[PDB]
Parts: sequence; C-alpha cells; structure tokens
Amino acid sequence: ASIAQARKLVEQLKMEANIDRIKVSKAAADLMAYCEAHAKEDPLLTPVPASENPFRE
Amino acid sequence: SELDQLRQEAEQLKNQIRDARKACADATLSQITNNIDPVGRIQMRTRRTLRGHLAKIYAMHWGTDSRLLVSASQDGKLIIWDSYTTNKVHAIPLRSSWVMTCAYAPSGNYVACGGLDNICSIYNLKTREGNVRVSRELAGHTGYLSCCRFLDDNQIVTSSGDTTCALWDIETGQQTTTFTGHTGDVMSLSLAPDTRLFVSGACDASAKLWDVREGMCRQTFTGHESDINAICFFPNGNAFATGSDDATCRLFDLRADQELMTYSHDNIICGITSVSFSKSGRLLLAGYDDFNCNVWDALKADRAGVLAGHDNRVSCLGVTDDGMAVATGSWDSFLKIWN
Amino acid sequence: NCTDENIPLKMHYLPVIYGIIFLVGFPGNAVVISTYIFKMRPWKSSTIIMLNLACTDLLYLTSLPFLIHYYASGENWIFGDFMCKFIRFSFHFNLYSSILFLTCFSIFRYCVIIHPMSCFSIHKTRCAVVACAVVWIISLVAVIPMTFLITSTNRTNRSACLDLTSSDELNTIKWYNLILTATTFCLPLVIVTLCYTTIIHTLTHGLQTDSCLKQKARRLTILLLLAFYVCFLPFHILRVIRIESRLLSISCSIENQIHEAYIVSRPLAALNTFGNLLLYVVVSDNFQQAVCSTVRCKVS
Amino acid sequence: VQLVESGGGLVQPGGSRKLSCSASGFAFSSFGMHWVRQAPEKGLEWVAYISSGSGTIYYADTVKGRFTISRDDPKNTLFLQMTSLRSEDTAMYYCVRSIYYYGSSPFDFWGQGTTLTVSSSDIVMTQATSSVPVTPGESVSISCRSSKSLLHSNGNTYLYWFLQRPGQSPQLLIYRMSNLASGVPDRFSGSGSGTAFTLTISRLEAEDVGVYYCMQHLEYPLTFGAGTKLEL
Amino acid sequence: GCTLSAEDKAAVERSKMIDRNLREDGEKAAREVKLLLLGAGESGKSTIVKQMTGIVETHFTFKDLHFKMFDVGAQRSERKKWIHCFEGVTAIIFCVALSDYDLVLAEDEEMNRMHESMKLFDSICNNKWFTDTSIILFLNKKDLFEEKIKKSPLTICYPEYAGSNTYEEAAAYIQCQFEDLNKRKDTKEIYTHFTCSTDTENIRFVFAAVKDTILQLNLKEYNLV
Ligand SMILES: O=C(O)CCC(=O)C(=O)O
Ligand SMILES: O=C(O)CCC(=O)C(=O)O
Repeated sequence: ASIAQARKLVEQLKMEANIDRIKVSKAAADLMAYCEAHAKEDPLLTPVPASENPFRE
Repeated sequence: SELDQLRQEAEQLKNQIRDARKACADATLSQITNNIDPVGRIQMRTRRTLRGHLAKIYAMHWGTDSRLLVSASQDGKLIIWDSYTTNKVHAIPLRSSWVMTCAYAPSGNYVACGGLDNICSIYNLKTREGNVRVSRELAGHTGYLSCCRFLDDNQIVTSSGDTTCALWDIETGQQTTTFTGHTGDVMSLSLAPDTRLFVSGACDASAKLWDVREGMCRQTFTGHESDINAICFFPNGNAFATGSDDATCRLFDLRADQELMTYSHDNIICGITSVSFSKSGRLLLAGYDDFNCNVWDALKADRAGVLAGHDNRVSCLGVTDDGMAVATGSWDSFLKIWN
Repeated sequence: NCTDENIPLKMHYLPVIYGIIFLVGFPGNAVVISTYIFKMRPWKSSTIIMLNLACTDLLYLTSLPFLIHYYASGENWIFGDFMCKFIRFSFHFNLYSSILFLTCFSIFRYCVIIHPMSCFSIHKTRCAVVACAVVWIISLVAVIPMTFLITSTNRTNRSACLDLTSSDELNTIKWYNLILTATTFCLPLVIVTLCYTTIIHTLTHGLQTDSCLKQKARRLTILLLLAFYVCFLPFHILRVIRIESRLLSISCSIENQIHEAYIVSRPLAALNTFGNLLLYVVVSDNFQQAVCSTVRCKVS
Repeated sequence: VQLVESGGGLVQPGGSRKLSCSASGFAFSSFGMHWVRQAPEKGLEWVAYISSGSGTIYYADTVKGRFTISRDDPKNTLFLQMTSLRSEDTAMYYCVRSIYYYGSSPFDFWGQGTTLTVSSSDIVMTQATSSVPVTPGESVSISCRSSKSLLHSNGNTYLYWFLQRPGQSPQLLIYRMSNLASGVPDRFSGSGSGTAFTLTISRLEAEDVGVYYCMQHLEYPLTFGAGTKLEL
Repeated sequence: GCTLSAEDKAAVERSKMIDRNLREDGEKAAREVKLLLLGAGESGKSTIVKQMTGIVETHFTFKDLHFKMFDVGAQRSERKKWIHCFEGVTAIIFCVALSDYDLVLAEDEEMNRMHESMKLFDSICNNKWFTDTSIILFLNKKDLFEEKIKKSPLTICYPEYAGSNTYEEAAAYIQCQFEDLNKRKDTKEIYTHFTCSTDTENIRFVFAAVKDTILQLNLKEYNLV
C-alpha cells in the first residue's frame, strides 16, 4: 500500500496549501494590541495589594 | 514510477507552501515590538507548599473556580486539594500506579486519569454515598496516554503514544473521532478557548492544528529540532507556544501560519517540561530540568524572572483562570504556589 | 594536708581548650539542626536519632562558657549556689546521653544491616521516638542523684563549686560513682563492641567482598570504635582511680599526678563531641546533598 | 441510602434505654452523625453529635453526663445510651448524617424516627409568623432572624432551611443560605443578610405544605428556629 | 484554631485522617521488592513467570516479602519517554537466551540476536537513571546451547574468537562479554547466573541478590557509607 500511502500526503498538502495568510506585521500588531488592552487585569504582571489577593499569608 | 511522481508532487507542494509562507513576511515581532517599555523584574515568593505525596508528581490541573486543585503522583494517588487552606479535600487510589496525566472537568463533577496502562479512567466526584467511584474506563489506545483535556461532562479528548489522538463520548464509552497524521509519539494537548479546535505537539518536532468537529488536520507547524513536550494557546486563541528538548520555546501564529518568536538563552541547555501563559498573555512561564522555572517577556523574549524552589525536575505548571497565582509541581513530591 | 598545686594548669590551659571546643562546635551543631529541620523535613528512623544527638550536643556546649569563666577568673564562683549544681548536672546529663544515643544507633545499625529483610518495625518512625524517650528518661534518672550531693562551699575564703570527685561525702560518692559507671558506661561499651564487631565480620563475608561501599563502611566502623574507646575509657578509669586514691594514705605528689591525669582526661569527652559531629554528619551522602541543595537554590 | 432506628418504647421516670441506627447504602465511616430529638408537638431540638473516627464529641447542655454517644463502624451502627430519664425526654429521635469538606452539604439525609415515652450563651433564632394561609399557584415568603450574625470572616453565612411534611422526617432545602440541595425543585430560593434571612417559593404546589425550620451552624450548640406552618 | 468556624475544624479533621491513611499506605509500600523484567523478542521472559497492552504486573510472596514484577514487552512506543518511570526499582532482571548466537532475525542481512541483546543490555546498563540499580543477568536456554556447540562451533558470533570449542569455556566467554559494556564497575556489578531447570535455584539466587541489594541500600540510609 506504499502507492496508497504516499498519496494521502499529496491531498493533505493540497488542503494545507490553499488557505489565506495575513502579513506578519498585522498579526504582531493584533497580538500587541491584545496584550496592551488587558494589562490592568493581570495580577501576575501588576501585583494586587496584599489585602486583595487570597493567598496573603 | 508512480511513487517517484507522488514524491516529486509532495516536494513541489512543500516548496509552494514555503514560498507562500515567505511571501507574507514583511516584518518581525522583535522588529515591531521595539518601543514598548520592558516589564521589568518579576519577583515571586512561595505562599503555599502542598505536601503529602510520597513519589514523583507527574501532572496537575487547576479547577475552574481557581481554588480547588488536582495532582497525580506515581505512588498511585490522585489528591484534590483546597489551595487556600491546603486541606486535602479528596484522595483517590488508582488501580495502576503508572500515571502521567490529570484532568479536571470544567463543571467540577469529574476527574480524568491516564498512564502506561493505555486506559483513560473517569472518576465521579459527586456521589450520593460520599465515595469517589470509577465512572468510566475508556480503552482502545495502543500506547501510553499523556494528556486528556476534558471538553464537556460527556466529551473527552486524548493524546497517546501510538501517534494518534482521539475524541471519546464518555456515556457510550467508545471513540467518536480519531485524528491521525503524526509520525511520532504525541505528548501534548491544548484546546482553543472556544473549544472548536485544538493543537497537538508530537515527537517528530512538529505541531498540528486539528478541528474537533470534522477530524482533519488544518495546519502543520515546524521549526523545532527535537521532541515537543509542552503546548498552550495564547489567551485570544490566535497563536500558541511550544516547548521542546533543545532548550527553546517558540511562539507560532495561526493566521500568518509561521513562527513568530524564539525564547532561548545561551546558558540553558536542559529540556522544557511545561509551558503556560499569563492572564493577559504578556508573560510566558516555562519549567525546565534545572529544577526551576523561567518567565519570559512574550513580546520581547527577554527573561524577566526565575522561580527556584524545587530540589528536582519541574514536571507540571499551571496558572489559575483569573491569573492570581501559579502552581508548580516537581519530582520531589512538593507543589508550590507563587503569587 | 597536701594542698592542691594544679592552679596554673587549670586556669591556663582548660579555658583555652574549652573555648576552642565551644567555638568550633556551637555553629556546627546549629547548622546541622537547621539543615535537619529544613532540607530533610520527611524524617526517617535515623534522622530523629541524629537530631536528638545534635540537641544533646548543643545543650552540653551551652554550659561550657560558665566553666570557662570559672577556671579563667581564678577559682571563684559568682553565678550563684544553684547555678553550680545546675551546671555540674547539665555536664553529666548531656555527657551520659551521648553514650546512650550512640548505643541506640549501634543497635539500630546492627538490626538493619545484619537482618536486612527480617526486621520491618525498625524502619518505622515511632520506634525511634520511643527509644529516644527511654534514653532521656534513663539519663535523667541516673544523673539526678548527682544533683543531690554536689557541693558549693567557701573553702578558705573562696567561693568554690567543687566537682563530683572532690566534695565532702566520699563513701557515698565512691559507691554512687562505681554504680553509675557500671550501669552506664561498661554495659554500653560491651553492646557497642559486640554490634560493631559483628557488623565488621559480616561486611567481609558475602557475595561482593570488594566494593566501593563495603570497604568504606568497614573503614568507618573501626574509626567509630576507636573514637568511642579513646575518648571514653581514660575518663572513667581515672575518675575511679582518683576517687579511690582520696580515701587511701598516699604521698602528696602521687595525688597531684592523679589530679593532673584526670584534668587532662576530661577534655577528651569534648573531643568526643567533636568526633560525633565529624564522623556522623559530615561523611553522610544525604547531608551533603541537602547542604548542596541550599547553595544551588541560593545561586540560582 | 437509609437509616433505621430501633429502641424507643415506654420507660419509667429514672432508668436506662438505648437507641440504635443501622445505616445501609453509603460509606458510614466518612459521615459524622447527629441525634436530633423533636418533642411530641414542638420543634426540633439538637441532642448530640459524634465526628468521623470518633475524634470529636458534643452534647447539648440539657443532656450532659447522663447521655452517651457511641459508634460502631465495622457493624455500621450508631448508639445513643440514655440514663436517668426525666419526663422531658418524651420525644421522637432522628438520626442525621453530615459530611464536612469544601463544598459539602451537611444534614442532607434525615433518617426515620423512634419514639421514647417516659410515663410520669446560645444563639437565638426567631420565626415571627407561626401560621400562614396560602393557596397554590402563588408566591410565599418565610423569614428567619438570629440574635447574632452568622456571617463568618471567610464569607460563608451558615444558615440551613428544612421542610417537614405532615408525618415525615425533615428534608434539607437550603444550605448556607444560598445553595440548593440536590433533588429540590428550582422554585425554592433563599437569600438574606447577615442577620435577617428569607425563603421564597416562586410557584406553590400541593406538596409544599408543612413546617419550615431555620438552623444555624456557626457555634456548635446548633439552635433551631420555631415552626412556620403553611396550610391550604 | 481560635479563628475557625464549626465547619472548618471538621474539614481539618478529615484532612488529618487522610494524611494518616496516606502515611500508613506509604509505610506499607516502602518494604516491597520491585523487579523490572527486561529481555528480547523471545528469551525466557514468559517461562520465568512460571516460578511465581502496557504494563504487566505480577505479585507474589517468597518468605515474608511482597515481590512485584513489572513486564514491558508490548510497549512498542519510544523507550526514552517512559523508562525514567522505573528509576528506583529494587532490581533489573535481564534475560538473555544462550541459543541465539547463530540465529538471524526477520531483518536477515547481517543480524545476530546475541548482538542485539548485547546492544540492549549496554543501553540499559549505561542509562543515567540506572547508575546505582542492581542488575541480575539470567542466561536461559543452556541445554540447547550444549547440542548446538557440539556440531556448530562458536564461529559466527565473534570473528576474533579463539580457544577451545567446549560448553564451559564458551559459556565463560559469553558471560565475560556480557559482564563487559558496564563502565561503572566501581559502584555496580552484575549478578550472573546460568539457569538450571529445577525451579528452586533461580528463586534462591534472586533472593540472595535482592538481599545483598537491600543490604547495600541500608548502608547509605544509616550514614555508614
Ligand atoms: O580541681 C580541683 O582541685 C577542684 C576543681 C574545682 O572545681 C574547684 O576548685 O572549684
Ligand atoms: O565528672 C567528674 O567526675 C568530675 C569533673 C566534673 O564534674 C566536671 O568536669 O564538671
């Protein structure tokens, strides 16, 4: 089944080779925008006051 | 020869994919994120130390309420802790003690276990008798099991060492879908936040994006030079990060369909066992075989901190849903919670 | 009446040796206890015994500065009448507990090594606690009578806290010393010799005669016996000789020689509390790994 | 799951008696056990409690030194031995199970009753309205009130609501003032503040008629509230 | 203890009972002999079980102990990704057939199951997880070897082989060759044994090897080495 085995690879490559791709700059901008719009909601980045976290002691 | 023709067709298609990937690259994350202020120094201190296991700890998963936690050890024990008070809520003994996996149901009624016995055991927590019974025993894999990632109370994914992934309906107890295409063992799993797609990373130094509802691969990502042991989604579900055996983490992008960033250092040579993302997606936490964990500024690749409190390899690492604390579990049978 | 003449030696050399011993042995015991508590938290059946031995050594060393001040500052005791009795009690109470703890560890080693798979109760964590409690009780019961008959007095305008062998009531002291020696040193000596000789004999006959471990263990077992004998035998022998010689009618010079021998023999016990630490914690792999773990964590 | 109680009967003033619970259908060793007595025509009254593993034991002030609580895990039996019975011990005794951990539901299953007939500070909880006339298909409200405040420093408010139908053992509805016991229809809802609480039945039916009790679980005396009878 | 509600002390009690049960189980499971059974395609890993996919477990008791044997023969996955799970087993029992010095495998070409067993033994011995784990080497199927060495000499198993053609010398040569490849002789040594078909010599040899292994692990926990 070697002929039948090295034939699903061709179909998979055809499926993977026909998708739309956006530029790396736009993806980088989107990632940075998401990381910046949620900065204040990250207790690990900006620690909360000692009277607000539940692991005080 | 028809085999030769098919091989040439495959090579031509790979070349076309590479050219298409290259043609869409105009800048880089390091060349764009060049003017933002650095995070600084991330200093964390241990606040809890959950003891009681008497052997290596191989997996751990947080509860959805960010207070209850589950841990699996090789002494044949699944322990469910209350992290706030360190009390032992539950202790479940396993039929087989060769376990490297843990899963907590999103609703909180069930837990899932698996290991070298090729069987996924589903335990029911809320019984009318005060016990913890074995609700199900899913079988059908021909290799060890390494990740579960519950979907609903009645659907579970599985990644196994026979180069296949599976989607099981728990009620019936049989495989609903099978994902094939990896050429090596698979030790990873991570679902999208909306739970329609997921990614797996295998031992052939490649990762694949599977669609749950159709059972077919969409994209394949390469670039590593060794086996991949960890994987996680970016919080918005449009990128992911992988950790391997060459002392390197890598951030890949779904939409551009190519690598975005590389996280490595000169004096790090060990492997990587776990990967997790902060709540906002700015910090990447990776546990190493140096017995410690590192924090990377995800948008600049600069190391921002080190968590060193374990006497042996760090095998499991997780972050709560609201991002309050990070739990690390190592092979010295100790879990630590850092804030 | 053959007045004492060893005034230069006691006030010149004893404080120096005692100070050296205290200075070297106090921080070492503190570090050992801290390492046992922190980096070796899940305790086995041997770490408990080692920790108790370290505690006895620390308690013994805490009483040294009083004697160092006493010998250095002439021969006058100023800390009080009760302090004399308490310090002379603590010296013997923490000196006769080390012997019993070494005997208990020797018995445990015998049981574990010569019956490797026939005594499964020794490895439990309760047997060590029970044995340590018994050792503490026996030592306290044996040493309280010493508190009952130690003398602090005003010999020739001084304020002298006399030792056990030079107090007033001699007959009672002679018999109590003989009894205490017989039931607290000779018997542990016999037990230790038997156990550490049978272990040595066993470690030579077996499957693998030549090994990296079966030779190191047999080398260390002779060192343990040598330390025990050398440090403990002369002290008790000379105590008995001096106490007996007091009653008889001997020349002043001979009594002075016996006093000199006893005085120089008494720091050998402090050399023993050095050797216990050196030979029982420093040459153990687990303690070395625990110590190196802290340094590795601190560096990273 | 069931608890069957044996003992009871007629006794003389001054004597001894023994009551037993046989429990079948659950892991008896993991549940702490309570004996709770109800007077012939009065509300429930806590009597005694024994922990899991017999580690902790508590008795009511009224019955102390003359009552004893005992456990038998191999045989799955719970014993109460009573000595020197007065005329105030004439009541009906119930056997209750309670398992305690993060998120559990104590007091969920109440056994049947066994009757004893002898022939001859503490938080105060108030139920103002003794009787309420109601009709099916409407909305009703029942309110309790405690002398102290049941809101602990960890955020948990310990208040429980029970329903006793005309001739049945009480059934748990609400635990910790806002949670719903398993098997209870969603129309039952409870809320309130640190001192004043309430219970809401959105749509009444013909099976909701009975007596409702409020109980506190802050301090171990475990005072109960009076009855609020609902009638057609 | 002075700031806990009535429902929190009971939770602490339950946690303490759980801890006590865990400690008792750990004490029970710390005095169990663990053996990892390794071999080749067909070397004797089945018949050895007569004495008494994924993991296969066997339990038995010889004198008063609880021996457990773990067999991994159906695990067709990558050995490097799970072999570290067995770091800590009391002993590794390696079975080698003595009649495989002249048999080819399905690959044909130039194969010899003796050499493949040699590579597997070398890889297991020099593993970083088994630097202090005792190895008991069994040389099974000795009666057939006899027959084979009468007609067929030890010609095609080692090109440099020189000496007489007899059972004893050839067996000694094979044993010494297998005792090689262990570059840790200072702190490790093999327990070789030519299996005899009596069903009681093998268990005695395993018991003696396990006893010595436990003796050399009770010299390190008690500070004597
Ligand atoms: O050594 C002596 O002569 C007596 C020692 C002594 O304790 C003293 O004189 O106070
Ligand atoms: O121990 C003795 O017998 C006399 C010496 C003494 O008590 C001491 O050194 O403190």
